Amino acid sequence: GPKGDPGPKGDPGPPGPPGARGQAGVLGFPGPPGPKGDKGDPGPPGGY
Amino acid sequence: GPKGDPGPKGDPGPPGPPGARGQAGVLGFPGPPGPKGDKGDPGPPGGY
Amino acid sequence: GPKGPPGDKGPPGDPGPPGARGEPGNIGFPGPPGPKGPKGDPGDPGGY
Repeated sequence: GPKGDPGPKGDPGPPGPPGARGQAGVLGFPGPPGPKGDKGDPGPPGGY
Repeated sequence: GPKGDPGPKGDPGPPGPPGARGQAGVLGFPGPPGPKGDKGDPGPPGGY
Repeated sequence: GPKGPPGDKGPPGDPGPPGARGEPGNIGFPGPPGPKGPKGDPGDPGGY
């Protein structure tokens, strides 16, 4: 008799696992500087 | 004569590789403006 | 008649595909406040 037919093709392999999460974005820049403080108090009265 | 039996199934395909890592995240937004400065120093005596 | 020989083992299965790319990282934290503002101007001299 003749040789048999080849068997079926093998099962496919599964997808690889999902990749790792990307690294967190970096912290943002500082805000702008605060406003200047209040003017100081007047000095004490002087003589003349 | 009778034909030979069909061959067995092939070997399975390999699993795929893990995915790439995600891209790094976007940089954060700027912070708020800073706090107000301290009050100034007092002035000098009159006539200084 | 005599039975023929068995067929060949089948061809190998398809390789799995790469996993999905990971999700990109989160947006970064907002930045901190800006620096505290500068000290106020000195007061005026006292009066007479």
